[PDB]
Amino acid sequence: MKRVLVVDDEESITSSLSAILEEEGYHPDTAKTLREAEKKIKELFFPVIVLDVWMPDGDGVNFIDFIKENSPDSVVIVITGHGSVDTAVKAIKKGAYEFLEKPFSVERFLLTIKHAFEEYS
Repeated sequence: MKRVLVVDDEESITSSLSAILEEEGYHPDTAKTLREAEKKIKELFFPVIVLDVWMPDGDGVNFIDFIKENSPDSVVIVITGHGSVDTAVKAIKKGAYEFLEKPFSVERFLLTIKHAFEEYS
């Protein structure tokens, strides 16, 4: 009964994520943008949402609301390895679960995930 959502503008799955979720035994769904995610989030009650910020063209801060708009009980970790610390604060202080300080492996994201589902058993 574990399912998480991954949003990123590069490759199908997020590097280091697949192997991870595969070790934990979750049901992760990866998107390709904010439009692709919104759709997947406009129907699928994704418990945990993880947005990336590779090199898209649809912003992200403004999206943090959409997630809480139709998913106030879900989670929003939002992790990436390309941007700036000023991006974290520009999302975590809007309804997220704090920027995961451990990109290119999302190993720490793994530990947080558990707690992320705590809000939805």
